[PDB]
Order: sequence, then C-alpha cells, then structure tokens
Amino acid sequence: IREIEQERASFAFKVVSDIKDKYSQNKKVQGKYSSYAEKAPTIILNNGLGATLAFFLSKLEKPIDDVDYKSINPESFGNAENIAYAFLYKHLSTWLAEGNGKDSAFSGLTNGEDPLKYIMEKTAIDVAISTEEALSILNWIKKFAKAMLEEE
Amino acid sequence: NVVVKYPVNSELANYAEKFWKKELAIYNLSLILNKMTPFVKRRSESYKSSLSAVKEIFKNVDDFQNFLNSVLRRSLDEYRVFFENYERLFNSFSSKIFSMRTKSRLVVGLGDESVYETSIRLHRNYGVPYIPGSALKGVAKHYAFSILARENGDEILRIYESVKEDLKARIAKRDKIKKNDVPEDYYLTAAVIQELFEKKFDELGAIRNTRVEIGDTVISVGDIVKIFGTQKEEGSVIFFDAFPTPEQLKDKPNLELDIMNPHYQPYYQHGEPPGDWHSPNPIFFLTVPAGVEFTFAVASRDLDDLAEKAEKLLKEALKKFGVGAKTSLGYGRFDA
Amino acid sequence: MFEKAVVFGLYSITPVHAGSGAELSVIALPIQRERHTGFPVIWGQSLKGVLRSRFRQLELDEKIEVESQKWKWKEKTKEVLKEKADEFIKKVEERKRDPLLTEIVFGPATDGASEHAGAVSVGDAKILLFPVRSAKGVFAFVTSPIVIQRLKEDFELVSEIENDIELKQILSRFKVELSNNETIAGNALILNGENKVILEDIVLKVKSDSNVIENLVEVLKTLFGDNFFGKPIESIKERIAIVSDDVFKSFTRFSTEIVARVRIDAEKGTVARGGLWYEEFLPSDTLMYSLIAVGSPKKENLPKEVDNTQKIVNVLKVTFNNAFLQIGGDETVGKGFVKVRAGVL
RNA sequence: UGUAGUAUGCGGUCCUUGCGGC
Repeated sequence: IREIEQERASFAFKVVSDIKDKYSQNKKVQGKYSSYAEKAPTIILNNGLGATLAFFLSKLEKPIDDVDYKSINPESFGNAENIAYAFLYKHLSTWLAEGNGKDSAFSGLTNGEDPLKYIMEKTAIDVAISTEEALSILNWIKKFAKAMLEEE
Repeated sequence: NVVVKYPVNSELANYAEKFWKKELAIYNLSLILNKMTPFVKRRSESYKSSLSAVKEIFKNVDDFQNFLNSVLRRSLDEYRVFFENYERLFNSFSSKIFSMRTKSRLVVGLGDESVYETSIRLHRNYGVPYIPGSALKGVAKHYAFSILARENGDEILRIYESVKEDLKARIAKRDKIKKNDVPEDYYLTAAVIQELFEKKFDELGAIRNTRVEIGDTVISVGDIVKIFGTQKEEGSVIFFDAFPTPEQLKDKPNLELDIMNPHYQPYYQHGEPPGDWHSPNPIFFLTVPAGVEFTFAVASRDLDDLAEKAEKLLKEALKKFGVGAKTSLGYGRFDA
Repeated sequence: MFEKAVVFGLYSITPVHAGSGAELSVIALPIQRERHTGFPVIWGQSLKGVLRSRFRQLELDEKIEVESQKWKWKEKTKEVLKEKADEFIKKVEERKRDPLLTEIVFGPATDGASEHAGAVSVGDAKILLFPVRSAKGVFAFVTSPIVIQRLKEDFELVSEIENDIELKQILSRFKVELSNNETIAGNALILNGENKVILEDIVLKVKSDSNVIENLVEVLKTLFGDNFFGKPIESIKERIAIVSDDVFKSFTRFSTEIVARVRIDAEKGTVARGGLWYEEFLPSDTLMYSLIAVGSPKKENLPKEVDNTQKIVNVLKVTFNNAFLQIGGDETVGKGFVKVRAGVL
C-alpha cells in the first residue's frame, strides 16, 4: 500500500529543497523558479505537455529533437531566467522519466527515455497519462515552492 | 530560410505543417493557434515559438493577418447560429442590450500564460475574440470606485478614518518602511473605497444615502452594492459576455497584429543606463482592430431599474475607463 | 413506486461550472465528476435545487400555466387548507414554507419534512455529447460507447417504470467497438482527400459505420423533437463522432474550459497579492441528459388539477420546455446559463 | 428516513518607441 502521493510529495520536497540550498543567495532565481512553477500547469493545459517542454528548451537556447534532460546542467546558465527554466525542465522531465527512483514506489511512466522524444512517437493515451502525472507533480512542486522559496 | 518544427506527436505534425503552409484548410482558430503551435528557427540557433518568430513563415505581416482572418471567417455560419441563440438567451431574461464599436484597439486576456507569451481571449468552439462578463463587471466596479474617489474622496476619508489608518499601516507593512509617509492621494481613497465595498460592506450603511452622477442618471452607493453584491449578499445584475456581431466579420477583419518594441529594456529590468546602445526586442501580439462592433447585455434578478443603472455605468466605463489590456494607452475604448 | 419519467436535456449556452469544492488541483475549483470514470456530471441535488428555485419564482410570480390556465397559489391553498390558509401563507411570506405547487412536486421546505415526501425525483445530468475542436467541422459533438450504453440503460429504466417495452428496443440495435485510434465521424469532420479526422489533439482513422450514427441521431430526434436547441437536428448529423473510451475520458478531463481570473486592487491597479485563481468550466455547446421520475404525490387533499401523476408530468413539461436556467456558480458574471428542453416517450 | 444548489464577493491586470544607420 504505497500511494504515489507520498512519492510525489517526497520528490517535490527534494527538488525544491535542492534549488533552495543551491541558490539560497540568488533570491531572483528562487522567484523566477516559483513563478515558472506556478505558471507551467496553465501552459501545459493550453498548448500540451510537449509544447511546454519545447518552450522550456527554447528558453534554454537549446535545440529540440537532439537534447535530453540527462545532458543539461541547470547551473551552467548565466541568466536567472535560464537557470529557473533549466531547473524546472530538469525536475519535470526527471519525474516523468524516472520518478522518485528505481527502488521507489513510482519509477516514472517512461522507462528511461527522454519525455519529449517519448511524446514525439507515442500514442495519445500515453501522452495524456504523462500530462496528468506532470500536472500532479507540478501542483506539488508549486505548493512546496510557495512554501519555502521567496516570492519575486 | 527558416526551419519549422512541431512538438506535437508524430502523424499530426505533418497535418500541422500542411495547415500552416495553407495546403489544407483549418476551421478552428484556437486549435491551430494553441494545439498546433509551430517552433520557428531563424539564422539564430534557437526555435523561438513566439508570434514574432511565428510570423516569419509567411510572406509578411499582411499575409499572416489575412490567413488568421480567413481561418476565423471559415466558421461564420456556426458563429451566426451561436449568436442567434445568444440573443435568444438575452431576450429570455429582462436583459437590456446595447451595441458599441471599438474606438481604439482592444486586447483582453493578454496576460494569460501561453507558449506565445502573449495570448488573447478567443472563444474555444468558434475562435472569435470576446470579452468575458467578469471583465465587464470588474471594469464597471472599478469605474464606480474611481467616480466615488474623485467625487467623495475627502468625505469618505473623514467618515472612515479608522479604515484609512488601517490601510496606511498595511501599506507601511508591505511597501518598504514608509512609516507614515503614506500620501493621502486619490489612490489611497480608491483603495479604501474598494476595501469598504469588499470586506466592510455593512459599515457602508451610513454612506448608502450618497449619490453620484453618472452620465445623465444618479446612482446611490446602496444601489451599487446591491448591483454587485457582497460576501454575504449576492449581486442583482447579471453581466453577460460580449461577442462581435457576425455580419461585420464578413467584410472587415476581426483580428490584427500589434507590436511592442522595448528599447532600454535592460534599463527597466536590470538597471543599466538608458543611453542608446539598447537594441530593441520586438514582440508581436494579436488584437481586435478598432471599429469592430460588440453586443453587450445586462440582465436583472430583482429590479429592472438596477439593470438600467448597471447598463449606464457599464457604458460610461467602456467610454472612459476602457476594458481589456493596456488601458493606460487608450486601448479597449468604445464609442456610441 | 414511480409512475412516469421525463427526459431533461441541457444545452450549455455559456460555460457551466457545477462546483465541487473537493480539494484543489492545478486547475483550481474543479467541477463535479464521476469519481471512477472522470466524466463530468451534474449531481441531482444541484439540479433539483435550481429547478425548485425556478418553480418557486414562477409560482410566486403567478406564471405557472396548469392545463392552459393560470395558477394562483393563494386561492388554491385556501381551497385546500382553508383552516390555516392565512397562517401557511404567512410562512410563505416569511419564507418559512415554500408555495403549494413546489411543496407538492419538490417536497416540503426545510422547515418541516415529516409531513410528506416529494412527488418528483430528478436524476444526475449524465453527459451525452461533448464539444471538441476539430480541424474541419469547426467543432464536433463527441460520444463514447459507455455513454450510449448508459443511455440504453436509462431507456431500459424508463421502459420498466412506464411498463412500455416498445420504447425499450429503440436504441437496442446499436453495438459498437472502437480501437483507441478509430472513430465514427460525420462527413463534415472527415478530412478531404484523407480518411482521417482531427479532434483537437489526435489523428483518428475514420471507421466505416452508418447504422450507429443514424440510430443515435434518430434517438436524439425522438427525445428532443426536430429542433436541436435553436438549430435543426438534421443539420448536426454530420458533426457527430463516436470515439474510444480512453479518448473520450481524455477529452472530458483536458478539453474543459480553464478560466483565469484576477482581482485588481485600486491601490496600484495591478493584481492583488494572491488575487488570481483558475476555475474549471464545462465548454459551451455541450449536452447533458437527466431523468426526472414522477409518482403519486405524497401530500393529502390535493387539488383536482394536480390529482394524478400525469397532471404533474404535463405541468413540468410545459413549464420547463425551451427554458433558460442557471447552473453552478458565477451566475452574476454570465456563467452556467443553459437551455433546458423537456421530452417524453 | 424525510427536507437541502459548493454558493456569494474578485478586471489576466501592471511594465515596454517598429526601431538604429545609408
């Protein structure tokens, strides 16, 4: 009886604490991350999950169809907006592709494939379930970001 | 010389590219705009999915506007039957209906989050611009607030010195230190008036006898609070959404483009000296052009006189206050 | 138990927000839905409440037409309860008790429930057609095999209630089974030169079948006449798509209206601190069907004009045909307005 | 069991030269 809600909460707490600790000095980075987190579900519901991920990648000045989440470093960007976008993309894609971990209750809907490349050549039902999971995890992430992270 | 990509699933990107190349005929504007958003890559190595970069796939701005308006016009019969049913719904209640043309450009819903970063309120089924009833009610309430503050500023400030002191203390708490600077300008009067109308409605009982001249009629504070309602009492005037008349869409375009060119953007955001070494960052956004005619309707639940007063207030607000976005630049203004 | 049953069809003229209040997802203020399926429904409690409010307003305004004759509640109550006719009237004047006809039909007001039970029983507004954007055929009405199966079950229940087997097999000639990437769509939605359709996010191959869509159109025509809420029913027979169950669930869960609203504070003219929130709305031009069952009234010494159940059936049908009602919240800002049409078999 | 509307109050706002030079 291991509810996925516990995994969602643990992963969201871990990622928000990670960004808080790594960028405790950069208040503007925290504000940008919080704003992007609480605005992402609207973008996903409007234009879809793949469009949202491609929008994040474009804001990262990175090419699409040739970039996965494992090969991006969120801290390797000078701009605060790029920092926050990279962190949000990494967190969302990590939850979608691996979950809280291999040994955890939730291991991610995608086995290990990049969520964008997964969305490119999968059925509508799979991308719908992925969108639902992304909505839930983004809700938890926004909750925790509003909890700890400072507001821009 | 531009590379177009589509982050939608496979076997659908081909149809999206056919729609954007005008090879096929799409009929829903919101569908092509939102669910089939293209990512355009120019000489710069970045797939910017913004209207400024989206328009690069067309010959010019005129071609983009023509394509958008043709897609909008392809659903004219369905929009006509929808507007007929909407008018029937209007006449079902004792609703007063008035038509108003757009004196200047109008844009409602510009602040909505989207891939383009500059959205527009389009009806989901038919893809036509419209004004939500919430926006009309809010603009009418704020016009009433502004009228009350301009006319009865000192009076309400004196009557509610406790409330104005509470607001000043709150502002000092949030707005930096500002221990007692808190200028008693018109904005503070508007804020305390809104606070009275929102959380302190009952204390507004004494003020209810006041009257303010709007247009040719006179409206009481009690009339306004009855119209809009409180946390404990529901409003009596139903504000319906506004939709353009289907006839005008056949001849003149119902959607055009507008540009914002923020020079000195780092000066505004980061703090660099303005100077002139601040190459602009143009951003385009959709907006319904001036002259487009909209139909508004306000219904009553208790008294038709309140409906007439609300109609007059809304007409005055649309003539002076303006609805939509960027109202400080004269956008979203209506004329008789 | 029950005697007759009528079918109420609700066509959402404006977006409808039947609030639920259970927690808050990313799209705050979710609409009420069936938990196990996720399909959006309007619970019987809210529909009965709004119908009762409209009936009370009509009776107090003296606008209810019974047997083509106007109904004055005061004189009828005097003819029924002459001993206490004044006192009961005072209760209506003080809102303690609802007027006579509403108390007969919808049951007595909250101030006193042991006297009798309601003569009417509304049903949950199960969805029938969903408006989904399409590339061709600007928007389409969508249905699912579970939807038509539940409609057939509802028809079976109506036949059992009325002991009329003739109407039982009206829809009993429609069995379907569709893959997740197949649909039975009208000619308008079908792409030109390509046997495929696009429903707002998906390319679906057009499955070839005509009996099912023809029978569905015939059933809708029988239920709601030849006028389908302001337009002829035959004019929309080419804009109907039957999709897979999962696809329909995804449409009902993700294609609903999401409306962002803010509060503007006059101190600065900008959105206030935490003054923004999202609301979920049923899309405009959606169809919800509900069952309204009626039996013998539970009151005593009833007027002759409402003596039997059929006298309630005809009154309800005439008073709730092609009318306009408000469902859910945001009434003041023009949300939740729906055209209601009452039909019988 | 019977009677019972998750409803009322809330503006997707605020901020930006279609320019620079021949």
